[PDB]
Parts: sequence; structure tokens; C-alpha cells
Amino acid sequence: SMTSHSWLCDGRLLCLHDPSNKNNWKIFRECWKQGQPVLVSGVHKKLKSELWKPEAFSQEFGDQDVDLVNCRNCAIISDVKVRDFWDGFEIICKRLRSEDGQPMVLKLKDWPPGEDFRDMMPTRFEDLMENLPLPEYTKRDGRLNLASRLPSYFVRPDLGPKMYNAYGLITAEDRRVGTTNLHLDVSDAVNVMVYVGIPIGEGAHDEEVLKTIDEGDADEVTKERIHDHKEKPGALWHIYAAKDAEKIRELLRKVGEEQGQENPPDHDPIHDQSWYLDQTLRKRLYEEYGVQGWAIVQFLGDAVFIPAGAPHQVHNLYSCIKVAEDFVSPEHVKHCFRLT
Ligand SMILES: Fc1ccc(CNCc2ccccc2)cc1
Ligand SMILES: [Cl-]
Ligand SMILES: [Cl-]
Ligand SMILES: [Cl-]
Ligand SMILES: [Cl-]
Ligand SMILES: [Mn+2]
Repeated sequence: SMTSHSWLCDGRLLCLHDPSNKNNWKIFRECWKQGQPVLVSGVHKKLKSELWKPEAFSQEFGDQDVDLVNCRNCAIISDVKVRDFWDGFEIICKRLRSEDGQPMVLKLKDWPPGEDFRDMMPTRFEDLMENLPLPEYTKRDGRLNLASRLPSYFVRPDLGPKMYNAYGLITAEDRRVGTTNLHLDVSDAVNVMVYVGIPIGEGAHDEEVLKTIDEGDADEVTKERIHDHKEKPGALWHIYAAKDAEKIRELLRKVGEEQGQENPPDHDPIHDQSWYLDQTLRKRLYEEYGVQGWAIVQFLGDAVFIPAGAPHQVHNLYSCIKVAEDFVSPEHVKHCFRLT
């Protein structure tokens, strides 16, 4: 039967079911005040599905010049047409190949560039912004979004939203690689999965995706969304409380030293955005430092709420289109203050 919400991560993660409900804030606000992430399902059912297809982005914008990243080795592929990314999103035999002859796993960098989403894509901007959950927090003019109301003593977010486009990771070796490495933001954010592409060519790739979710520490209810309801899983997240950020820096300074990096004792491995916590490192963080995170599978139409200051990483299971908006809630404004 239909319900307002459920508890994931064995009780530690709120999942809201009705993205537009006017009373969602009554359930959300205490979890948010405690510094927890929140998941909201069902946003895809509110959107115009024809605006969020890979083939439309290629047809409309394909002659723009862009840079890509090879997710396996961090190599930059400079100054290529954006159709060269989009046309291989779901069709493996169209993908750019590495020198070994394999199809690459690619991430589209900074596209649309800087703050240009609204100017380049006005109909997509309207469709996203009118359907964001918790609109008093997330809309540019929301009553609980302080972004437009703070003086220069606070770091203010850029004008959004921002699009995040990347292929899925495929192989056993790929399990230890990030799509987006461990980092933190000084603003809050909402990240919406607007499209999931499950390919054809090397099409029959189900088994390595189940092993990735299981070794990723996903809970038993999360496993039921696949097996029972056949929803499309897009990306595996790990998120850590803002209060645990320095203990994570201590672990990564120790591992950098073990691997023969030569780093000053104060250097910031989270700001460097150079690490992905694999199963080995996640277990060492728990056992050696006492730190537990949230392992979250973001399915089509899921919105992930990321608290300001919370370290987080993303690993795509299939090809993903995500759209994110930054905001400044009163609950977490301390994280963007420029003093003490
Ligand atoms: F405060 C609230 C009271 C009720 C709700 C649930 N509304 C019905 C519904 C359930 C699931 C998906 C879509 C619609 C949500 C919040
Ligand atoms: Cl906080
Ligand atoms: Cl548009
Ligand atoms: Cl709200
Ligand atoms: Cl990254
Ligand atoms: Mn982020």
C-alpha cells in the first residue's frame, strides 16, 4: 500500500515517496537538522521524459567543443565534439576506444559550462526547477534558502543547476574506480537522476552490477528495489557526516604515506579530490577510525540531498544523466562562514 516514507540504511536514511507533497517538510526537517542525507523517490514521474534523452542532447548541441575524462586512468581527451560522447552513451560499439582496443568509460567535463545551463537549455531549466522536492529549501527564492540573502562573510554557491553526465563502470577492475572522487561542498545540494541508460553490445552485464552493490555495503531493502520492482539503478554513493571529515583526512594521509606519496602533514586529501574509498579503504575507516557512512543506490527519479560539509563519492553502475542544484539551508549555514 502507498505510504509517506520508509527508513533505509537499517533506519539511518529517510526515504520520502511522494516528491510534491506539501507536508514533506514535517518528516524531512529533523533528519536534516541532525546532518543526515535524505533520499526522495519518484521525481522522473513529474518530468517531461522527452527533454531528458541522450539522442535529443546530441541532435540539439552535438557540434559544441568539450573535454572528456577517461574514468579508468584520469587521462583528459581534449577538444572533441560533444556528439562523440552522446552517441556512445548507450551503444557500446560507437564508443571512443583506448589504445588496448577496448571501449572507454567516459565522463563529460563541465557541460553545460560554468553557469550557462539556464541560457543554453531554458525548457529543461523550467522542467527541473518546478519539480524539485522540498521547494522552500531548494528553489532559488525558497523561504528556507539563504543563498540570495547572505553577505560576503559567507561563501555563496554559483547559479545552477549543473549537469553530470558519464558512462557506467563495467569490469571487476572498475569496482575500485570513482565516477566522482571523494570531496565536499560548503553549500547543501539536491542531485536528481533524470535518465539511466542500460546498454547493448556488451549487453548482458547484470552480474558485476549486483556484486558492486553488495560489496558496496547496500542494505537488504535497497536490494529488493532491483529483484522485486525492476527499477533502473543508476549510481552507488557513499556519504559521510560532516563531523567525520577530519578522521577521513587522517586515514588518507596515512595511506598516502604507505603508498610512498610525499605530502606535508597538513595537506588536505579531501580537497584534492584524488581518492575513491574502495571496499578495503571503507573497512579500514570503520575498523581503525570508528567512522560509519551511508551507502546509497540512486535509481531513476531519485533525488539525493547532500548536507553541506559532508564528504561524498559517486560510482556509476550504468550510464547516468544527473542534474544538481545548490542551496544554503539555515540548518547548515555554519559550513560556508569565512571566520573561526
Ligand atoms: F505528509 C505526507 C502525507 C502523505 C504522503 C503520501 N501521499 C500519497 C503517495 C504515496 C506515495 C507516492 C505517491 C503518493 C506523503 C507525505
Ligand atoms: Cl552540520
Ligand atoms: Cl531546453
Ligand atoms: Cl518545503
Ligand atoms: Cl572527480
Ligand atoms: Mn558534490
